[PDB]
Amino acid sequence: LVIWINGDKGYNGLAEVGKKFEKDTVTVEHPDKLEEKFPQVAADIIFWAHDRFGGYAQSGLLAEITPAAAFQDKLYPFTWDAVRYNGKLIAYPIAVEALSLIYNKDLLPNPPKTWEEIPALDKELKAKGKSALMFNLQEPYFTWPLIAADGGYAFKYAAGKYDIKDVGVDNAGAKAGLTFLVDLIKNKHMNADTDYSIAEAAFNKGETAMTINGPWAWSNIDTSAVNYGVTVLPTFKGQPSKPFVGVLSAGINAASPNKELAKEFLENYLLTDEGLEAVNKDKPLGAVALKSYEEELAKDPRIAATMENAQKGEIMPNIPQMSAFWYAVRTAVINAASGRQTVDAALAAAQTNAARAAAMSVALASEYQLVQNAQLPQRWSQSARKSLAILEATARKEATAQMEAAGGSFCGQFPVDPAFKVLSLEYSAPNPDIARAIRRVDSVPNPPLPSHVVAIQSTAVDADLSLAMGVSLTPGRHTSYLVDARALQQSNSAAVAARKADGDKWGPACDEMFRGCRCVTGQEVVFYTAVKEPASLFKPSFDGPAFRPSWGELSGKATGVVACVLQVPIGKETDIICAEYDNLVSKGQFATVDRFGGDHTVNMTGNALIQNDGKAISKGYAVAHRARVTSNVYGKANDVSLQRLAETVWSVVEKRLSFMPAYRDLVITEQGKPFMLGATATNIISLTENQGVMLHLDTDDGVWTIILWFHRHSGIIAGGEFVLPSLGISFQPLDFTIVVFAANTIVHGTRPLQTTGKIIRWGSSHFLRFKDVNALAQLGAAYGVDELDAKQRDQLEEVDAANSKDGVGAARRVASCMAAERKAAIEAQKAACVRGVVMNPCTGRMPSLLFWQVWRKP
DNA sequence: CGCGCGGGA
DNA sequence: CCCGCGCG
Ligand SMILES: O=C1O[C@H]([C@@H](O)CO)C(O)=C1O
Ligand SMILES: [Fe+2]
Repeated sequence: LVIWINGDKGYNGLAEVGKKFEKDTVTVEHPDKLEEKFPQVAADIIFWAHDRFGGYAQSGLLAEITPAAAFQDKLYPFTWDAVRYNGKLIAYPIAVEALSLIYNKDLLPNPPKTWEEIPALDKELKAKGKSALMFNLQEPYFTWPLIAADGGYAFKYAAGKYDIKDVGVDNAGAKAGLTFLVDLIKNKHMNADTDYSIAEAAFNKGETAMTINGPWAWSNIDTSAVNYGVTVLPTFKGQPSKPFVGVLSAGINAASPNKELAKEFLENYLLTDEGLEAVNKDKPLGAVALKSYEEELAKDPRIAATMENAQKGEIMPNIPQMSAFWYAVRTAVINAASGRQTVDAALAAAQTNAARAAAMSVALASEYQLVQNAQLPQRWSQSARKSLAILEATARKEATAQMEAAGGSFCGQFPVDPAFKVLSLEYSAPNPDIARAIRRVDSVPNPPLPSHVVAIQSTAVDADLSLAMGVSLTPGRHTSYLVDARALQQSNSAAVAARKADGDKWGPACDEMFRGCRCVTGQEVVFYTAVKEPASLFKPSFDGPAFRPSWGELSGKATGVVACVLQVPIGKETDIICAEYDNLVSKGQFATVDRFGGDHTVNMTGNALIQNDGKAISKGYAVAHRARVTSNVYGKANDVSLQRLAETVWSVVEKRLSFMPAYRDLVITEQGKPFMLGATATNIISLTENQGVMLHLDTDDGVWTIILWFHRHSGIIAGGEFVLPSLGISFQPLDFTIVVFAANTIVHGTRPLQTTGKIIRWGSSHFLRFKDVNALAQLGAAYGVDELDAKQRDQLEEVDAANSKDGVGAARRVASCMAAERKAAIEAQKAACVRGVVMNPCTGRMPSLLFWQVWRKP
């Protein structure tokens, strides 16, 4: 029973209830952004507003609650309606919150019962130098109660489901309400500038007679000198104003052992007057869903008003398409306050757009399911498998005779012997080409493979997986592995634990996992994970088409490619890649940053969009933007350089991994292609110089990431191993080692290194950072793709002029103003569902893996 | 090159 | 708050 709750609630009082529970037969925590973390991380009770829980129910991450009908009598009926998705109770209600009318008793002993009285009161109070009303007009959450009083709704509700095609923005009731709000602004009774902080400051300072706020504000008003009351929201045209109602709710996740135990704790250890009172003592709960305790609290007039307005209002829809509703209505109110549209114009356009975006979002969810379940172009067959197995077994004989003749196995000039683990190694730089791995210096006996990872012995199995997964490693000279998926997830967590435990660095616990990693230096390998058919981390569709594997242990499982290590023979391609890194470094095109605190120093290039730079309106880091304008030879030179670097590396990988192009084609949108680096799935490229990196999962990158290494100057490197602790392996990069791995789902790092001589190990990742490609596809939509270079040229000149006239603080004013315009442009395209990549709508990230292949052997 | 300013949130 | 940016 580990219960999550938001940090700003009463956790210590809940801990009291849980102590009183643990006795008769637990740990409450406050993780940052719980509402984003819980959606990704479920694969435990959770305390959060019901509106997210509807999305968790479409996501199946919440246990159906089965409360007794006598228990359901203990709480209010509308609270249970807030937690029932598709006719199934998704959680237990706790608290009820909604906006109320807050008023200063010394200016206003009798607050107005109707909105229509307010204009008359403002006249009088303006004569005294004060005002009738000040509330946040910037967010529709606050303005909607007035708008919807006379009719008008978000999405129509019937049969326990919201019709996303039936929006109520344009209804006559909504038109009258928005009209009354704008009339108040025109007569200077309110000013369309008024935000949360302004209105809060003006009320708590006695400068206005009323504001509109929820219970969170009560705590702040209590510190002021204001004698205030809290009452029902004014009626509009004799109608109750309808504030949205949020029910703080406790839910149980479908990935939980303790389900009937947790159900017992919630029913008769917290949802009691004793338990809710202990929490209310810690932090104020507001109104309560339990009828017994709500009658106690409502003795407080402020609490009675909160439940009053909550019952007079509408329960906030728990569907994700409410985001569309919110963006369209936010724009309608803003425009109709600033006279940028008529009330009737702004509500008509918001009705249209909100319904449009709700439609596209449901369409996008179904398109995403096809992405996740997509299959590689079928090249597997039993005949193909057999003929490929003959070719592989033959290449194994050819490779064995080549090893007898040469006296050992070799990667470039480096002696490969998997009996030894290479702890330090020497590189020679005989000439101006890349430094070459020549000698193993320090070693230990090579630790065995961990029990969850198996080397595939059969050439037939090697062929099965090669054809079905789109992997063709160097024939006769590779090792394929199979990793159980449950144990892979266990070990990923064990590795993150060790890193945390060490102080977010390489320390003893990370070193302990490393000591049991097996060396695959010099080797070319692929690790396939296998998912047993349920009868969590990864999401294979077991309804997909099934192949008959030759090995029975695959039957009833799905396979996917989590990691592959390549050894690139030095030649034309390594010359091209290394030359581009040298060109970009020499030309000052890398943006030096610190990563993971001060874990390491990385250099970045590629098609970033650093929104933090306000003048940034085109692809590239800020040096790139400048180079296109200031060059006196060719403005696109660095872009040609970046495209060739990404395409040469991509091509090298593609030859061995035929699924990579398939993945690129599957996840990059038409709108995203111009902002990828050439015809690859790479938009950002890193570069490290002799850096270790701590063990981590990359969360906001693509499905598969590429890392490559190369060397300059002679010397000796100790440490610097690349480690994949959940696959139970590590390796020293040699002449030109590349790893392609699923970084969303595979913990990885790089041990610290110590060097002798001038030797430099250059590490570089080629990855897909989806935020930059999405924002750039959005900028392209709003302004035109080919117009961004011209806009970026104008913004650089405008800022440089400002600096050279009025000082740097003028220049900063200009940059911040450009950021707001860029931001608004992006937000509009974002609201129209413009994306550069396809993303999981549930997780807000790219899928965990792709191209799952189901195997069955009847 | 250390450090303030800065954006999205 | 983080695989930026530009100023002293
Ligand atoms: O461990 C790592 O090494 C590379 C680094 O050399 C380039 O950034 C990187 O991406 C890490 O995840
Ligand atoms: Fe990484």
